[PDB]
Amino acid sequence: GSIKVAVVVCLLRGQNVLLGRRRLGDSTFSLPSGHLEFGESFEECAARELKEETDLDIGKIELLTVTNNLFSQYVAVFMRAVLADPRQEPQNIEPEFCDGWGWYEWDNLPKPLFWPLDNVVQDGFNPFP
Ligand SMILES: CC(C)=CCC/C(C)=C/COP(=O)(O)OP(=O)(O)O
Repeated sequence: GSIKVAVVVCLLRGQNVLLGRRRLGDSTFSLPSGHLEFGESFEECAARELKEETDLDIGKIELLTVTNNLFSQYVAVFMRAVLADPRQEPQNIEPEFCDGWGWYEWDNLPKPLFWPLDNVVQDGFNPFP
């Protein structure tokens, strides 16, 4: 088995967080995520992932936590971020991997969540300052 590093992004706007419907974890709601590429910082990865998935330009990317996820095994580094221009909205650029993006309140997250995300929600994870 291989151990892989993913970066998972909590993109916040006000009291809302961006979630998408995955198309591993089919038809569950998840945060933007993807594989750290060699040479990247966590922050570069976060930005790249959001740009590839939604065309959104993010900033003020800050480390929150890290979790271990056995399935392969994923070490998932959770970052928070804001939009560089909060007037922008997500566009579903990769329909092969996602059915759509939306803004949700942490006190009313959609279900079902991708299980690695549910795991941290169960543990009291909250990305909002
Ligand atoms: C909070 C989360 C999601 C923790 C788990 C991290 C994880 C398995 C990401 C998968 O990356 P991906 O979106 O590129 O899918 P895949 O591994 O199938 O390529």
